[PDB]
Amino acid sequence: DIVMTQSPSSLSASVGDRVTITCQASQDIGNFLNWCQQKPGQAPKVLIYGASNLETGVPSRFSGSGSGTDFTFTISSLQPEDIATYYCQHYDNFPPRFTFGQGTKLDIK
Amino acid sequence: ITNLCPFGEVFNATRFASVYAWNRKRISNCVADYSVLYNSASFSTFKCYGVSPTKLNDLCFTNVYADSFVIRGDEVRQIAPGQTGKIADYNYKLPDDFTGCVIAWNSNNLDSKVGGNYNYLYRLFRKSNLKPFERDISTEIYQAGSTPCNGVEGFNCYFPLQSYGFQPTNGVGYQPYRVVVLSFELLHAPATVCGPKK
Amino acid sequence: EVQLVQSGAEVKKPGASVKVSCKASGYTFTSYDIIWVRQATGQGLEWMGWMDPSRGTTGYAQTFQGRVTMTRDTSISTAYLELNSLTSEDTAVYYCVAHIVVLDRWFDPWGQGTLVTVSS
Ligand SMILES: *[C@@H]1O[C@H](CO[C@@H]2O[C@@H](C)[C@@H](O)[C@@H](O)[C@@H]2O)[C@@H](O[C@@H]2O[C@H](CO)[C@@H](O[C@@H]3O[C@H](CO[C@H]4O[C@H](CO)[C@@H](O)[C@H](O)[C@@H]4O)[C@@H](O)[C@H](O[C@H]4O[C@H](CO)[C@@H](O)[C@H](O)[C@@H]4O)[C@@H]3O)[C@H](O)[C@H]2NC(C)=O)[C@H](O)[C@H]1NC(C)=O
Repeated sequence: DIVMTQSPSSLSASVGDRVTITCQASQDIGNFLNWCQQKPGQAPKVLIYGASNLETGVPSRFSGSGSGTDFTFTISSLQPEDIATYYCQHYDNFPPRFTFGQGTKLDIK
Repeated sequence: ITNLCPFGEVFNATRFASVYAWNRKRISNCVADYSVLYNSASFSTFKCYGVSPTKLNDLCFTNVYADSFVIRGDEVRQIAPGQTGKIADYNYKLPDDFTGCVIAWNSNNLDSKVGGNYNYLYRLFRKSNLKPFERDISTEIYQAGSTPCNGVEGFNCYFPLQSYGFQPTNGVGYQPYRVVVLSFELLHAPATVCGPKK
Repeated sequence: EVQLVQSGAEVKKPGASVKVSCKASGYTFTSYDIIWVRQATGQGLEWMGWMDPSRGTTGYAQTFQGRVTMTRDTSISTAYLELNSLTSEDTAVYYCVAHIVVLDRWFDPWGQGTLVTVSS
């Protein structure tokens, strides 16, 4: 059973700073990872697909790197609209099994 | 006549049939638009035969066929006229004077499974070669000479279908690929599919 | 363009059955798989199941296998999720989401969700 671990659980950073969130896979999943965001109340919106490619229409600030077991989600410059929770999302193909991490909230000081 | 052909349906299908069961679709009575297909950069391979990729929009086709299935990556060039090999000889063979286009794009994100795919089958050890454009779905045990079998497996009595081991961590060589090779009749009959024009 | 309009919030007594709808538009409904995910108050997303709108084949997580039934109606292009024997811990927001296949890519348009309240 694939188990993901997203850290840190929570963090704060002033606007415009570079923020990084790590996400470790219990078992190797190649690059079947996506990064999703949850603004308060709104439904999840997938931000990064493939762990490297940015979803169409997203600002270029967001980025994703890593592979194999560990992945990194990076915001180059924080902005007020970035307040939201952020989730890892590993997916399998034939049984469309979705597995999510514990999430992480961004709060500007 | 004015319609949008179901190229999206065949290309944007969730599940493609196995190579031994290569799915076939017939498209006619529509106005196709190959410009979108040609200009897309996602396709890893777009080699065409008999018709240059540029001027497809300028041709009226009697009737078009779309053959879709999956392939174990590296040996994608194996699908071509003349070219021989395992799957070409046993699963899917094109005629030497074939006219049409061959498409292929990496689909690791769409086919491979974390533990193992074990759901795409290709035939091995067929009695004889395979003629161009013919289906083969029989699942009879193959006798590799010597004594015959009766619904039994064993020495020289292998199963004819073998499954792939697609996984995310397999290397580009051993990653799934989807091929939707097309076919144009060019029979000079009353045209049914033609490109956009006034 | 793609919309996943969903039914409004509902309140049901414990042990009842809830039938949540999911309206989809802007794409061929009976061509791509649809899945469901519940987020419980104070907990992360949890994946419910999957339902092919064409063949009707379905699959569920083992944690609650047998407690749900996701039907469909291709005529109106709406998916349905039926959850029977509701309980207090079942109070969660359910997000119907299609699994669209762009060329060698999964595109996931989610719905606004539906908050289901189990109480007396
Ligand atoms: C497989 O599906 C792909 C995704 O298509 C979407 O999802 C499916 C399920 C349907 O709901 C479909 O309606 C959705 O669009 C599909 O890729 C899509 O292909 C269409 C064309 O067939 C593209 O539309 C054309 O886009 C270009 C450029 O678009 C840019 O801007 C938009 C603005 O939102 C961005 O979102 C894009 O990413 C691009 O940056 C337009 O120039 C073009 O306009 C011309 O055509 C229209 C008619 O469509 C005319 O009215 C105009 O006058 C122009 O002549 C189109 O609007 C669409 O962008 C594209 N989506 C993506 C994400 O790439 C793919 O084609 C399907 N498979 C195959 C084999 O086609």
